[PDB]
Amino acid sequence: ALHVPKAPGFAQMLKEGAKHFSGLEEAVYRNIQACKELAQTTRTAYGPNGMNKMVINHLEKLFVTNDAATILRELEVQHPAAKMIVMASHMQEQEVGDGTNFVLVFAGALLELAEELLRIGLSVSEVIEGYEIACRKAHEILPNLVCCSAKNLRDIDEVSSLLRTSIMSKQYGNEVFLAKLIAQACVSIFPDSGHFNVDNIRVCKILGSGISSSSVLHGMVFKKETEGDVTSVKDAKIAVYSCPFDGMITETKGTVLIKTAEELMNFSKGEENLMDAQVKAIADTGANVVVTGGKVADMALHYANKYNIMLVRLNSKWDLRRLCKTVGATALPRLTPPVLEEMGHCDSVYLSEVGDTQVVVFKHEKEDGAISTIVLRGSTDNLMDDIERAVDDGVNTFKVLTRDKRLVPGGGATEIELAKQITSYGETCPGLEQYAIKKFAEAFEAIPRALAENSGVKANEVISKLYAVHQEGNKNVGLDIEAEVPAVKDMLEAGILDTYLGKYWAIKLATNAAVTVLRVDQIIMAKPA
Amino acid sequence: PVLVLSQNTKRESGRKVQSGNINAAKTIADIIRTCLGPKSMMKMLLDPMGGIVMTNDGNAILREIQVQHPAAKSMIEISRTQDEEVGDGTTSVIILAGEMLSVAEHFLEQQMHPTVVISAYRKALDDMISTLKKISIPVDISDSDMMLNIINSSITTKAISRWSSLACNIALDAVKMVQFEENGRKEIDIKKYARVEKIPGGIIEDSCVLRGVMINKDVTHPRMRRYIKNPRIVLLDSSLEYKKGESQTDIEITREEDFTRILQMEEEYIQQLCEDIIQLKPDVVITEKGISDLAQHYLMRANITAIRRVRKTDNNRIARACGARIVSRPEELREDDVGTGAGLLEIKKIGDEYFTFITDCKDPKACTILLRGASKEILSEVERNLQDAMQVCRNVLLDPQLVPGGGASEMAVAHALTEKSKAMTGVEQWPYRAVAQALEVIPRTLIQNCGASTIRLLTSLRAKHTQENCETWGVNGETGTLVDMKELGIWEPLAVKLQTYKTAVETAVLLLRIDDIVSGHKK
Amino acid sequence: AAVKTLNPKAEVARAQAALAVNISAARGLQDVLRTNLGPKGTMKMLVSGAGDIKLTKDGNVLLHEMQIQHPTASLIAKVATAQDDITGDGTTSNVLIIGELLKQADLYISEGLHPRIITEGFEAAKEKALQFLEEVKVSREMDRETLIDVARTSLRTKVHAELADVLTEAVVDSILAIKKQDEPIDLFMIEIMEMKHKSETDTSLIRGLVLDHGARHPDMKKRVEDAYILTCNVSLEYEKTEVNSGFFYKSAEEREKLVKAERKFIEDRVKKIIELKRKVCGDSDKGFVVINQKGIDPFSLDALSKEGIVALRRAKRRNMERLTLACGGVALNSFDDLSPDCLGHAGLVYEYTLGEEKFTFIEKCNNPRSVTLLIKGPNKHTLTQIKDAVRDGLRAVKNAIDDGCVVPGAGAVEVAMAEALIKHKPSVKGRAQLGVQAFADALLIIPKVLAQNSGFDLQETLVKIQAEHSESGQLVGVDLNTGEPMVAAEVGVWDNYCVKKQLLHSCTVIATNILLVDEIMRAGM
Ligand SMILES: Nc1ncnc2c1ncn2[C@@H]1O[C@H](COP(=O)(O)OP(=O)(O)O)[C@@H](O)[C@H]1O
Ligand SMILES: Nc1ncnc2c1ncn2[C@@H]1O[C@H](COP(=O)(O)OP(=O)(O)O)[C@@H](O)[C@H]1O
Ligand SMILES: Nc1ncnc2c1ncn2[C@@H]1O[C@H](COP(=O)(O)OP(=O)(O)O)[C@@H](O)[C@H]1O
Ligand SMILES: [Mg+2]
Ligand SMILES: [Mg+2]
Ligand SMILES: [Mg+2]
Repeated sequence: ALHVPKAPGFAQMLKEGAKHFSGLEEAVYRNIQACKELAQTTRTAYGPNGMNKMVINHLEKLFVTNDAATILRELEVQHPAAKMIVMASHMQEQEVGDGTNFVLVFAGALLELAEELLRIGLSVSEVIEGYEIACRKAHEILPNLVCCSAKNLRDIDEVSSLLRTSIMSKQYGNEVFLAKLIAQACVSIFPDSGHFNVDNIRVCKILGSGISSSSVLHGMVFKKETEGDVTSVKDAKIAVYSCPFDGMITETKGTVLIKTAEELMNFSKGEENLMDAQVKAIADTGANVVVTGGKVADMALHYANKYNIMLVRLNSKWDLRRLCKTVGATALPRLTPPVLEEMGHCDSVYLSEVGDTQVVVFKHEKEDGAISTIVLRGSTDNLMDDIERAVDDGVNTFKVLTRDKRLVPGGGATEIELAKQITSYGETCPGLEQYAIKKFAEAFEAIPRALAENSGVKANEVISKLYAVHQEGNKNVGLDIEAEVPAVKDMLEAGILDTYLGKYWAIKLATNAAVTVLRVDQIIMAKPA
Repeated sequence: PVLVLSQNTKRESGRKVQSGNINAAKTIADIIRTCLGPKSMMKMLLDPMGGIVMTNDGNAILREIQVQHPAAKSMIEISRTQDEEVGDGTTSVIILAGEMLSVAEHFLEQQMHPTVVISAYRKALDDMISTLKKISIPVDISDSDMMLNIINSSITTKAISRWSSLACNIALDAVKMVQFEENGRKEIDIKKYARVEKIPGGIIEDSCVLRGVMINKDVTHPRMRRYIKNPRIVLLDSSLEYKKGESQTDIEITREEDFTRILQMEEEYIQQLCEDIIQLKPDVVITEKGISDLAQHYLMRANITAIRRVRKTDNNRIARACGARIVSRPEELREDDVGTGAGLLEIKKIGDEYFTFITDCKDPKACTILLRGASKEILSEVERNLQDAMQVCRNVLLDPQLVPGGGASEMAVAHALTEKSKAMTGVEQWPYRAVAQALEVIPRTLIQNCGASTIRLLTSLRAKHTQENCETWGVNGETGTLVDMKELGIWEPLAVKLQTYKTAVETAVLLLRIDDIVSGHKK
Repeated sequence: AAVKTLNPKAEVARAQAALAVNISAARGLQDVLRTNLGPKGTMKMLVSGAGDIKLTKDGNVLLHEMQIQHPTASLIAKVATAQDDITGDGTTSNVLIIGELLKQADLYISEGLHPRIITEGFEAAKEKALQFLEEVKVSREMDRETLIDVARTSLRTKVHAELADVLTEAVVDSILAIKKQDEPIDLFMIEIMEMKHKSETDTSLIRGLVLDHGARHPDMKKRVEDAYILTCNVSLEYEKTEVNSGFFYKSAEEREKLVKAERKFIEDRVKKIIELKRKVCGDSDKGFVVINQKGIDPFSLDALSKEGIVALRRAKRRNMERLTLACGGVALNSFDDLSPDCLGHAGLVYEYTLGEEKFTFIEKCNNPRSVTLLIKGPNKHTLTQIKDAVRDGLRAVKNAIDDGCVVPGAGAVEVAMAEALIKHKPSVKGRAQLGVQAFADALLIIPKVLAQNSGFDLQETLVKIQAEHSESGQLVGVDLNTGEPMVAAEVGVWDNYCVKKQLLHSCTVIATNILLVDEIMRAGM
């Protein structure tokens, strides 16, 4: 009697390296513990006082950021329930662009409180019922917590004040500069129609100087050089070709069949005369700049130099398309001269040297266009990548405001008001659902708690102050990070605001992820290949 | 090292080799001894391909097991031989061969020479053949009831016994439709022209033999009809695509119009092929090779339904069923080559797959048995049982002589041989009488697998077979009692039992002649 | 043993050992799958060797995903796979009834009864149960309400209740749309597209088509209102000659002429399309959308954009038929003589970008005999789960239409069939009455497991239900919220007659064959 044998049935028929977990203890509680560990890995990065993390992935690439979704992507999350919470966070990133850390924090809190409720004696079904009804109540409530609205997205000061909050959590020290830049870019590329595309905001990261030397450019920048002798143009007449800058050849095998010394003597002269004719037709359309998506031939380059045309070679097709959008041109698959409509224009096209890097700039002078570039300067590539992520946050906030212009107070004010109202709803709801409603409410407290802990103050006093002020009636009051002691202030009057849609989607996705993790009861992992 | 033969060359010789061969053979026998009769039990074999074979068939079992003893190899080979020749008796042969070797072990231990034993065995085999042919009875193969009873007496020992009437009628219909004569040569080819398609799901009671064929195919283009009530059918071995030439047909273009002219020439070639087809006014076109989309266009314009890439065997069955003739050059297409005789072409969804039926044929010389059931394994066993049933029907239609089952034939032959042995005065009387009593193993095994008393029942049966008109008396494998086969109805084909006895006796002869095993040597 | 004397590395389970092995594996599978049964069942999470997640309550998916290497388990997995391929539902119940038949038969075989006698009783009970099933089946006019009850009974077992209330209407409307009176339902004509952006309750039925690709030319419109749809299977890209050709020229001018000429063949088809477009749309009022099963090179894309045509390339061979049934045109493999009668109409065509993917919606068709279910959800595993659930629901409604009958659920038919078998037992000759009793006690595993999963006492619940069915004769089952008997036909809990019949047949057959196995053998070495 010195060995316990596998029980007859599934335990014996299970494969060698496979695992099977069943029940509250082996499955539910272990999943909740994993999600809790995940939320703890990302909690200290939440908010303006949130700290950065230095993640090294399996490829030894370095990420310095406090962006939750980025940290999650670069982590090797291997527990399946944590993977599910990460999927929720990435869905938040896809739908909204900001709020991934809210999703993580809130999901982890819901799951911890769900474990506590299961221990006190509620069933996963009742917990899920209460969580769903409380998410519905939160969605019913949030529209009433909306405090302000944008009222204009063509301005540059209002848009900066609106994007500052989203670009403050990331890059707290320097946020007025970044909000100015991102507002300039967003309103440059904002068309008279209410549709806004975030891919039309381009970001060029050039080593050298620092974040205060960054700038916006109404146009495009390419870390390229020019193929020919011309480097500058002041009234660009750009002609864009998706084809190479070479003589067209057959898609079927072509052979030069010579049968006479005369044909042999004349073939190459005829080729160059053909090239000269092609490029001269292009130059005579007025084009002073040619942009080819393919290669350039030496003879064609020769004749472009002869006829004073700036030649640019863009390897990428997305780059070619975006340049076409920028200049108002059409990519021609043939080397035929462009018509007056197929041509593009720029107030200037020139080659410059930003730092060590050489760049070709298609710059409009007008304060508008279809594409704008943000040239990010910085002393480190990692710093510039973090600032690009902050730019992405600001741009996605602008898009969220184009979709829905409503705003809720930040710094935990909406979360505290939600917690209060949902607690008041659970106190009226009889039956075992009230426990889960009240825990769903208490989960919101995790947001101001995380903000306070990262601010460097006592979260319990901060939360007590917030509850007291929201009981006295102020729904726009949240915590003040610019205070060494626990403090609170009017989030609206301070200008710290979140997006109604951001909160909506974050709450929905966090609740759905928690509820799925709870709905799991048995786990049958396979042998890790 | 100075060897004469290579190391790894191991040579055994003598009575150790003889007894080893006999034990290996009788071990092969004990493996499947319980798989004989109506009350047998299934065995679940595990293939090297992760598969499973749940069966009662001796040859299936022995073919799925692997051995290294050459005597066991020979026994597995004779099971294969019985299956290929008659398609029944695959375990009767194994058991009889094992018993013959067992009784020969005695005489070999008693200093008798294997050639003496073998000559006695051959005498006994000739006399067995004589006795079977004397006790056999004829059959009116036009009597469908007699034929169905013959097929039932062969499938009762198999899993399909629960659906005996269904399976019997299926097998009889399939074989009677595959019966074919051309140029004075009768041919029942139930291997090329009676096809079993197993579609899991459904219920076995809806399994049927079609008056036509079935393939797993859909129309090439969904604008084509899926239901046609008098289809004129054309079969092709050639691609309706434009393929290259056998020679180095390289082209050389210098003019502008030539490229387009060449591509249009390809299109015109497809048009001309399709017109060579349309000129016969078919409804369906079935190809073993591809059909280009332009060819599909032209056929659809002609209101023709096409099926693209069928197997040669399926095409041959469609030929036999609908009365068509496979062609390879639509220019050489004739009305005699067009297929009239099919009564309905349907393409219906069975589950989530599209199956093409060419059923309702008149005088179809080919068929498809559509099996439906719980799983591929159950249907594999049903298919094997149906192979048994059809092979028995075939053996009867070829040689209409019947012999009684339940061991009645074995006991009659054993009695006749014992009666003939009393005139034998030499030393072979003993092995001769021994194989006679070694035929008794069939009723012995039947009684054992039924669960009755072998001693008492076999004694009563051996005594019954000493009376005059009792050569039909045998045993039930279902109750453990002696009955008249004239009253029970278990009648085996004389061809089957002849092949069984012959294979058994010759396998015994081979393993008796064998001595002095050698091994190791590499080809 | 015998086999091990010839093949020394051979594995063998004998008469007692093979039955124990098979029954043990069957009961192990039954123990795993018992929890899947019913809407109160539990969802299992399944993690591949790569780390992929599956959330499922489906018996077949669970079987194929569990990590098992047992021969009996393979047999039962295959029977369940056939159940799923033919009926779409019944896999969990299949496994449960198989396990319970084997267990109830072992109950009598351990006391020395022969498995042959148990299987004879199985055959008698199968006959009587099929009779009783045909008797209790409800032949009903398949109205939208009945079909909704059926699809609900399936989707509520497979997913959450609110998502089930959405998928129910989606599935029922899709089937009621692609179905022609007295014409077998081709489920291929219901496309199933997954989008990974919104909530799971956004899953909808598009009365049209959704292609998982869009136009590859940027100047092509992203929205078309009154669109002529051209469904084609004609290459619009450069085609090389079958026979090896090659170009031979003596001058760059000749090379240029050959470059212009080599495309004339496909330019001609582009012009045919463009001329049809001009003849049917004399202005920019209506729209023209080409949907090609084959490729379209950039030159052709430019030529069609210039004329205002939206061209999608490399569509699906099934989308050819789906588009001709939704829009109403003719799918073409050649433009030899194309006419406006070859075109379909869609009252709206537009494009939807989702990250790196594009979608094309073709909606506002007149009476589309082909539709699509757009599975929206926040996670890949949510989408997979809803795909499985909608498969089940589509099969359920299709089966309810095919079988104009419908059978009460909640273990009602099993309770009633058990009572009928027990009343039939005396008419059975010999100790096959014990096989009949085993069949009945096996049929009773469905209500038992339903109670076990709702959190009730199996014996108490079953006694209540059997008492109500004997006193009243009404077909009563388990109420999963009170544990009391309830009339399934009155509360709208329906099962598929085909599913129940397939269960009876296949379970009886596989259980019989397993009970009659007397040797498991691996000797292929
Ligand atoms: N100046 C500020 N004072 C207080 N809270 C702030 C301030 N700026 C941002 N926040 C809060 O930080 C939270 C978001 O921080 P972040 O780390 O970006 O999380 P998420 O990834 O969820 O957007 C929000 O609750 C927001 O209100
Ligand atoms: N109802 C029956 N009663 C007694 N013997 C039977 C019965 N049916 C068939 N048999 C006998 O069983 C033998 C066939 O058994 P089977 O398992 O088919 O072995 P095989 O066909 O490989 O010889 C024959 O001797 C046949 O006469
Ligand atoms: N609302 C309900 N109340 C009671 N029983 C139900 C209900 N819905 C479904 N059932 C029953 O639960 C059983 C199992 O469902 P499920 O596991 O999805 O079927 P399967 O066994 O075919 O996989 C079915 O027999 C069904 O009749
Ligand atoms: Mg943020
Ligand atoms: Mg046989
Ligand atoms: Mg179901």
